[PDB]
Amino acid sequence: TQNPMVTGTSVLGVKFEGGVVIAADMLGSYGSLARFRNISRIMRVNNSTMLGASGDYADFQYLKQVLGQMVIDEELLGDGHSYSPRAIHSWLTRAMYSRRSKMNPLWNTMVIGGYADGESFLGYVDMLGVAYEAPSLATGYGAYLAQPLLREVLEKQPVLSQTEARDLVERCMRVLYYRDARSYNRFQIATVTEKGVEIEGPLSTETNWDIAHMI
Amino acid sequence: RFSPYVFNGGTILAIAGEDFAIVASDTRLSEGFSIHTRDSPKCYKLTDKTVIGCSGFHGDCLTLTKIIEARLKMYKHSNNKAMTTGAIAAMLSTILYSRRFFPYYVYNIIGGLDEEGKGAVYSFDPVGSYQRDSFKAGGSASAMLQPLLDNQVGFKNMQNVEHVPLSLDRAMRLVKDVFISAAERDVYTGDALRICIVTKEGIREETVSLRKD
Amino acid sequence: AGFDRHITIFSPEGRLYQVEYAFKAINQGGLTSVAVRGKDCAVIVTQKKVPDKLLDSSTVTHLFKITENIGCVMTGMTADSRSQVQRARYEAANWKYKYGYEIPVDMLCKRIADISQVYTQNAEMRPLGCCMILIGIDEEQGPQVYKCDPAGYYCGFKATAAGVKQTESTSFLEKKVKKKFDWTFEQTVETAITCLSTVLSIDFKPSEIEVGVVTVENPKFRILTEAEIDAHLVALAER
Amino acid sequence: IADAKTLIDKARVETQNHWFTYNETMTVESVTQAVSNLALQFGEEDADPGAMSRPFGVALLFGGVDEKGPQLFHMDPSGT
Amino acid sequence: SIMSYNGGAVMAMKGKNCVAIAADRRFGIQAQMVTTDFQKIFPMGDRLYIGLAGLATDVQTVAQRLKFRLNLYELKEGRQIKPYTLMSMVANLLYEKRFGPYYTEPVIAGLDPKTFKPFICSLDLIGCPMVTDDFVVSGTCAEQMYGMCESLWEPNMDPDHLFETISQAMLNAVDRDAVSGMGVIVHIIEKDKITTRTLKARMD
Amino acid sequence: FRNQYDNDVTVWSPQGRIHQIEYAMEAVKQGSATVGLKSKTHAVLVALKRAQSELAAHQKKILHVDNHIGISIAGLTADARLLCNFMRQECLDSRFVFDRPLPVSRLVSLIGSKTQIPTQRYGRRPYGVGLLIAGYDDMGPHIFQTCPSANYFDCRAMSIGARSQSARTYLERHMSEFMECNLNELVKHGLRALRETLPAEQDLTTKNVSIGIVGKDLEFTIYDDDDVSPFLEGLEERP
Amino acid sequence: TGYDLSASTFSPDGRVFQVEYAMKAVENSSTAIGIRCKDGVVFGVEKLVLSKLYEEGSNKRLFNVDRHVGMAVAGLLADARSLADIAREEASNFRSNFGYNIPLKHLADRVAMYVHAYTLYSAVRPFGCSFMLGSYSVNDGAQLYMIDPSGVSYGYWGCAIGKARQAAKTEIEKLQMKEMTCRDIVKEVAKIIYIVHDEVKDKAFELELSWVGELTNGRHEIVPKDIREEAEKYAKESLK
Amino acid sequence: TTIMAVQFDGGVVLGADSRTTTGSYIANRVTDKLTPIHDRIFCCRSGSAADTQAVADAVTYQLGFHSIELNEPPLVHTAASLFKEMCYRYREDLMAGIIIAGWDPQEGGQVYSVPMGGMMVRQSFAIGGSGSSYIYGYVDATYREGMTKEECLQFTANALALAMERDGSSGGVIRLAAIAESGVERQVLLGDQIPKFAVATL
Amino acid sequence: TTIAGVVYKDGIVLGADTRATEGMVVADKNCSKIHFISPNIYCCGAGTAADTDMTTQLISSNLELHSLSTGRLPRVVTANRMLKQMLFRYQGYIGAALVLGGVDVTGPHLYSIYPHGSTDKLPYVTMGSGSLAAMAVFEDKFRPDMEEEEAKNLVSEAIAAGIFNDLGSGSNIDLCVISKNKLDFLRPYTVPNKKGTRLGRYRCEKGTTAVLTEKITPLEIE
Repeated sequence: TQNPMVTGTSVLGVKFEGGVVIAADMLGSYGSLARFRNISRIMRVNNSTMLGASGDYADFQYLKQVLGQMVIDEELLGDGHSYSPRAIHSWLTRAMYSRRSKMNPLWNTMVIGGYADGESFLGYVDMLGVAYEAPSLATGYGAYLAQPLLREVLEKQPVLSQTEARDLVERCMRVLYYRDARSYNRFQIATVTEKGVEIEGPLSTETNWDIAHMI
Repeated sequence: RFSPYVFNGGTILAIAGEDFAIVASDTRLSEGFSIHTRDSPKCYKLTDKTVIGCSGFHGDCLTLTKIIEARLKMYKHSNNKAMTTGAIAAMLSTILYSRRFFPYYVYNIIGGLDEEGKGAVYSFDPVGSYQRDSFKAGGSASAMLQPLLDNQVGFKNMQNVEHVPLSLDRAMRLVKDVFISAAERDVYTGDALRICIVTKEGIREETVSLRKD
Repeated sequence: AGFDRHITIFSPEGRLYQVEYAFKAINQGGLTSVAVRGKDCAVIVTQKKVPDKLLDSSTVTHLFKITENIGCVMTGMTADSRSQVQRARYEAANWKYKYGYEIPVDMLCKRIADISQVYTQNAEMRPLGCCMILIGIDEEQGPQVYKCDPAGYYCGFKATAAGVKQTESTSFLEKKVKKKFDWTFEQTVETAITCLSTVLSIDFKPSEIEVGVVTVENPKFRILTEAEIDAHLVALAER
Repeated sequence: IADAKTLIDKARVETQNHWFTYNETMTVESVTQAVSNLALQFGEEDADPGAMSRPFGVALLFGGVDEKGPQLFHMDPSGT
Repeated sequence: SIMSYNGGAVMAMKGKNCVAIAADRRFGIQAQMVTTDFQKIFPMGDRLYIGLAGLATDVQTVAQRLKFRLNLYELKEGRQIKPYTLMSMVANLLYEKRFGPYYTEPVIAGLDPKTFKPFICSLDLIGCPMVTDDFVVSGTCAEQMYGMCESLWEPNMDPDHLFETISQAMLNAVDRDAVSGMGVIVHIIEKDKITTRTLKARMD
Repeated sequence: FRNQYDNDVTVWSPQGRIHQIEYAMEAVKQGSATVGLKSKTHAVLVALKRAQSELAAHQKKILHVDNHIGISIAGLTADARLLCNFMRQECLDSRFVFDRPLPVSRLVSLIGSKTQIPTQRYGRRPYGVGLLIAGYDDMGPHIFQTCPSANYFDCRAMSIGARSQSARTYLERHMSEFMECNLNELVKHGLRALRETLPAEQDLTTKNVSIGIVGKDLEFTIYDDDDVSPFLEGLEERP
Repeated sequence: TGYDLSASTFSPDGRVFQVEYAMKAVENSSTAIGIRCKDGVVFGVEKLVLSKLYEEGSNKRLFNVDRHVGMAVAGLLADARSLADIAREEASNFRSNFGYNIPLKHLADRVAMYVHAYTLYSAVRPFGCSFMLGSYSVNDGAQLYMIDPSGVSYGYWGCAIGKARQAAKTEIEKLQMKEMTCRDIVKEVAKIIYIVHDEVKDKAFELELSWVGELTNGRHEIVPKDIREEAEKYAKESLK
Repeated sequence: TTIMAVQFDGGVVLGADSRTTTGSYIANRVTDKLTPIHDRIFCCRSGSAADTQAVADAVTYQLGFHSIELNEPPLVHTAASLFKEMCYRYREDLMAGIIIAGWDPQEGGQVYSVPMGGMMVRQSFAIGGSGSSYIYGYVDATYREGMTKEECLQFTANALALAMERDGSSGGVIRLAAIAESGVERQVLLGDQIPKFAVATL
Repeated sequence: TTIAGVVYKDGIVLGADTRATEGMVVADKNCSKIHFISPNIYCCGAGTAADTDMTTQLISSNLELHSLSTGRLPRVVTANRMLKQMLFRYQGYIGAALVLGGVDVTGPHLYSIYPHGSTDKLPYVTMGSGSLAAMAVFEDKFRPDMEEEEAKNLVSEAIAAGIFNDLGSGSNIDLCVISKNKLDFLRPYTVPNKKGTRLGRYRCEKGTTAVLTEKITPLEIE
């Protein structure tokens, strides 16, 4: 995808004790138009891993199909092994770098979140194939807006509970809804735990428009 | 439209010794004006006797590290011995020149102990020309770091000053100081320093804090 | 000898014995199929034999639909039959894609037969040991009946049979066309069933036979239900 | 002598390739393995046309001083 | 344009039981003439001729390739090519390179092998055949020579009148363009003979 | 006679046996014996090496594919070297792509596919080498054997090569204790097992023994002639 | 007679004998049976234990070729594993292109055509495996298919493959599978396998079972060990 | 162009204008952008006419072969998936926006939207083409769950009329189709039949 | 170029101009822009002339093979599909705008094919530089179920309107009438314009032109 066509913005993620949470708005924008408003930009790769994407939705769907077939075939051979979130992250880094080297880029930037072997994982992958692991992640304009708040709370408190992490991602989603045009009110939250992956349905942010009357 | 590169920042440093080598780097990853992460060390342990530091486009750094690790394994399987630092250097030169026409945007420094037991540092341009150097700084803050290394370590432009072989303690002090200065006056470099020192015992990793932006 | 055992080599009498053996492979199955044409309809009948009770009777069939308005009956190796059926379906769809109209029955038969020719001329592969009989309605020519054989011969027919009782069946049909008065749909189906039942001595029940028809009124190939087959069978016994 | 010349050519080019890539001298064992890999190709596992179908009808004695000192390696038509 | 790089002019005309084909002689690189003896009309038969104007290199190349094809045709089929068939062959040759075209504008002139009915045609860069009953022109000076032909030409001309007309037209046309000139050669094809004359022209 | 049906892998026999594959399976018997056995925390490979002459060094019977996998060979060294190269490249590819050690079960599955392709096609022979694959992964210690026939097995213990039935019966009668053994006890058991295969005159030595150990904390290591002396000294004597 | 040497050849009486020789391959195999009932399909295999050394849960003859379908094989295990890889590739390609789980009839047809390719050409032998495929989908229902080495494919209410096919088939015939449910069918499959097993010729066997059906929500899976033990105890009791 | 589909219980209603343009010249004012991919699967074609026609014929070919070999009516999701694979693999060289709608027994009436770039979404109503921009508001306000077939037909007609009057690329006659278990009922609205809305009329 | 076609009650009428322009000089007059694809299918062409000629010839040959094999007259839809698939494969680089007209077992079919592989079945179509004027005439005066003479008059009027109004077109008018029963290909149906009389004779007398050299080579007539 040399040119992005239908895109979504700002997948956020933060790792809490015993899991990771990621959240994403449900809008795919056709260049300043809210064309698609119920698309899901978070996927369940396996029980131990989640993935969410910002950028071209078509590339996300292609990656969904490929990675899902990969997960399926390991389940079929069924030797008790499974892909770690680190493994999925590494493969995704390789694939995006290869498509970059071919100058046929997959435009998406993705967050891989998983909890396996008692250790949380949260990793970034860019369209150029830049990849890293970090406590909290934000894509799109999330990097400029939400990531300061996440970093402040995480720097002062290295370890966070699931409840406060959820409140934090909700607050950051509120900020992004305020100050990003491509964003949408409805968003999903999904959390990997020891139990597994559960993606909550359309969730919405209470918004404060008090400063309007101040004028 | 699509640009296959972005400068993810960081600086790398390597300083050799009579019986040691040091390789040190920032741990910040920065795209544009934003900080991707504050813990991403640029130093990687290739062998017991060798460390590589890479700075530039992070995707190229990652793929080159994977390639070097794989080819190290392949050399071990074929020849029943570990690659020397010079061998890794020549192999890296060839690997970098393989893509002369769509290059790896990385500045690489190889630091290690040679077969004789002395410290050796090999420094690479993005396209694989390589030279053995007593010390070198790579990356965004090369311009800032390398002059002070030239003055203190090389005793250049100093008159009536005795020449002493560098020691491990003095080297580590100098590395910490130069990285502090680069943290002050280079936007890209900061928030930690990982010092990887290689001796006959092996790699030893020390981390020291640098100022957050 | 050695003049057999390879399709390429010619006999000293120039006969290519291998394809003639492929013709025997059809009779090795022990089943017969009959096709007879009518003024406004064409029908195909063939024996349906279920060796085991456990077999699902629905799955076993020698009648296949190449396209909406063409149907075939295959006699010979089941696997080669299915492969040729797939190739026929591909040829029909590709014809529609390239030329914008449904493939004629004659051209489908010609394509399949010339493929069988490339098989009987190249060394490594073997002729498919199966025989095809295609039935469809062409607007210009009315009903049509055609047959491919392993050699590449694709001639059209008023009526035909294939399988072990082919000679007996064509002897029976030859008499019936000679006393030509007509064939409506019911008489067409009755002629087919009487031919098959007489040559085999079976005195069929509805399960033992599977019939497929095309008609100018309803051009689509349809495989009649057991109830329809029994309706035709009872009419035969009554008269 | 002919297939010997072929294997000697393989040995020489592999030594120089090693020098080019790693700026070092091959061990006698590694050179013997390099030629042995070529000898193994009579099996025709590879799809390349330019590999002799017959095994190499020659035995070689590789003698050289390496990091391990003087070493003498034997090679046979099998490639062992 | 690239066609104007070398420069040229080629003409053919149809009389009564005769054809004439005429072309300039200059070969020059954008402005500097090199030789006044360039061959732009080539024989493709006993009484069939081809005339190439455009790039000198493509002129020579298509002439050679066409002679290759034609010689194989004549040997295989044991007869002389008809003019229309040569036209079709040249069109196929040019259209084979529809992308990256040979930069030429051929003209065919000849008499039928048996009828001796005269035939003239022209082809474009990419092999578009045009058959005419009066005249055909190609080269840098197509405009000038078109007007001159449209005026001078008359139907059912004698061979001598055809020579006079084609000579006057080529001379007056190539006088009014920079890159063609330096003499002109006229080939007259009749059933019984070929007459080739080099006219006297301004060497400027 | 039945000299026919033995010429090539692509010819089935009248009783459903591909004789060339069996003739390839005979190849493993030719080689010097090998034994592999595992405990809850470790997997071991032990081998009997052979020498062309007194002056010649003993051949290499244990090869390391990766840190977590290593192999021991019985049968053709050529096929062993080729398959080892394939396995090494597969493991390197897995580490490059997914940054995880390749599962040993998946690796032997890949070996099985690659080995199976020769048997069915005309051309390349079956790989006439039998390998014992031993490795530690997240699931645990594992030992597999691969035949010249592409079929592979998972084993508590196994022995391949000449006179390996003696080692197999020793292993079977002593198998129950293996699971809870220390690595020293386990290597000693395997050494006695291969000692069963040796001729009565011959005895275990530092020279002709090679030992390969991998475990949770131990990467695959081949203990060579000098290094096997700690493990060998414990063994008492021939019975 | 050189007619039987190759599959390209025909016998003078119209028989391709290499394929029949390959069909004789599966009869060497230990038996395997699959029974289809209203809820779903149950598979069972008599996996002979050649040696105590071999690990349990090894030499598996029951494969999962997709999440919703399972495969049981008899004949050459190498060819069977390769055919399973082919079937998995076909199912994955179907999902990737057409966007949904492959119908079992179509999957059987494609793998059967792949098998039938080999009987034609001289360069390559027929496969030495006969295998059963089974799936349950709420739309299609319970489906059981068997593919011979020839590439013939058919749907069976009950099916058997391997050495004891005929005896297993009569025992299956006296069952009335259509009315029955899977949790009983596992017990009867165990009974049939224990019956057909020959203790004298075959030293011992470990019953390997699987099913697919609504009880799995349409996923083929290995039997839970409690249910395996219950069925095996029932089979031993009925054997007398 | 304006293409619009809406799902009613048990089927779909498809709708499209007839105008195709080259620049400002209406090359064909009577074009039919609603094509049968299969007996009960249709595609509404928007974008480059050549691209859409080629991809439509290819998907028709593939779905027919798939349907005959499976011996079952094809699925609308299957047709949409084929469209997605083609459009995504050739997204750089292709300029097409497709709405795939139809009826299948498994999942009833379905509407799928393939915008440019090759992604598939199922939507209760979908609009595409240049003129869909102008009627996003009308469909958002007007749409109500559980509309009848006739109600959906009127809704599609009104929306397409609004887009046609406000878009130059859109125009002509309104072509409407209703696909269900019973079959396809195709109709064309022309002249006075096309819904008309008042003008400001100062 | 103006090419145009209409469907009348029992067939088709096709029309085109007879002018070929290279740049802004009339390279040719009496050019034929109505081509033979089959006995029952003829096609007008516009755009790049070589592309039109060669693609029409290729499809003519392919349909000759198809008709020979099938033993029945070729259908118009087959020609349309062949043309459009080739043009789509070439992505408009081959430049041809075609009016495809023929009668077959189904009936009279008129198709309009653009360079990029688009096709449109219509009652009346126009292509080329004069398409707009010809379409103006057609939009004004076309009616359904016209007689053959009425359709010929309409197509002649449209091509004439294209001739006079548009610069690129202009020469004699050609018509072609395809019916189920017969074909009438009408090279010049009308000659709307003619060259004026040359008032002054400029015929050069013998000796007007000098000759530096001459060589007469006799041909062995035999």
